[PDB]
Amino acid sequence: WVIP
Amino acid sequence: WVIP
Amino acid sequence: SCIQFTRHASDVLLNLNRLRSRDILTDVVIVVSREQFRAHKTVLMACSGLFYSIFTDQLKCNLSVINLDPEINPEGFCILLDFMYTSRLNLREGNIMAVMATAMYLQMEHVVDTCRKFIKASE
Amino acid sequence: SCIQFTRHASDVLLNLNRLRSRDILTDVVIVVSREQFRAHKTVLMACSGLFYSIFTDQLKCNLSVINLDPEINPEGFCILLDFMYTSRLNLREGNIMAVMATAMYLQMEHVVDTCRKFIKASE
Ligand SMILES: CSc1ncc(Cl)c(Nc2ccc3c(c2)CC(=O)N3)n1
Ligand SMILES: CSc1ncc(Cl)c(Nc2ccc3c(c2)CC(=O)N3)n1
Ligand SMILES: [Cl-]
Ligand SMILES: [Cl-]
Ligand SMILES: [Cl-]
Ligand SMILES: [Cl-]
Repeated sequence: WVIP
Repeated sequence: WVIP
Repeated sequence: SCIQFTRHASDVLLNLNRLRSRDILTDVVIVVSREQFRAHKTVLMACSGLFYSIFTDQLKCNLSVINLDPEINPEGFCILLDFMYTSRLNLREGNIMAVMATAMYLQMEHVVDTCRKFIKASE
Repeated sequence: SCIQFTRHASDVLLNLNRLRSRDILTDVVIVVSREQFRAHKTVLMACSGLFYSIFTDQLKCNLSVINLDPEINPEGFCILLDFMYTSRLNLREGNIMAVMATAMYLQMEHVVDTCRKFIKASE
């Protein structure tokens, strides 16, 4: 999971 | 396009 | 000896979401506490262990309407349906418990994992 | 304020290809010089400008069989159908002309671009  |  | 186009999977999903937003070739209604959500059976199966089991069943594969368990929160379902079509999860303090419970019911293992991690950080 | 799961689009496409390989929920047959290819209308539309135009047409959207132009090579189509479901293109010296012509007909702009570039390098 990432900060888009 | 890339070499997978 | 194949070549691979990096953005192809993302571009496919973006187009599938455009079809969903215009209600093109949607073949099922998911009913959650009277709220209705139109979707593509194939996308639902590709994202969820529960929908995969439902639509591979010889009788259920032909149903145009699927009613979820009454304990399922419509907002939790809506957030997860958006994630299925975009890879983006709108996880907030006020919805994390409903999102985790819906993801456990839908069998969306990666969503369950991130919810567990975010809850553990707050304790 | 969303979070994003990097591998989600790729995982969705992988599952859509697993459904194709088991012939689950395929809703159309594409006929190419008597050869037949089963697929999902939504995936075809998501990858191809030609299929997008066909299945948004009020009459054609309901067809279970689509016959392509007789000039279309079945091997070129098969390579492109594999690309649609995997992001991998099996481009070879012996098939590049048939793959480019089929991609131009199917309106798959990124495939047309890589074929043009590979052909230009060989001259
Ligand atoms: C297992 S083979 C397979 N073949 C095709 C499909 Cl459409 C599919 N979907 C599916 C099954 C289980 C799970 C998911 C999707 C997401 C998750 O967390 N668990 N699985
Ligand atoms: C343009 S809006 C839109 N909405 C939904 C879909 Cl399913 C779609 N597909 C599509 C259209 C044109 C092209 C492709 C896909 C690949 C390509 O090279 N050209 N387009
Ligand atoms: Cl029904
Ligand atoms: Cl998931
Ligand atoms: Cl027909
Ligand atoms: Cl393309």
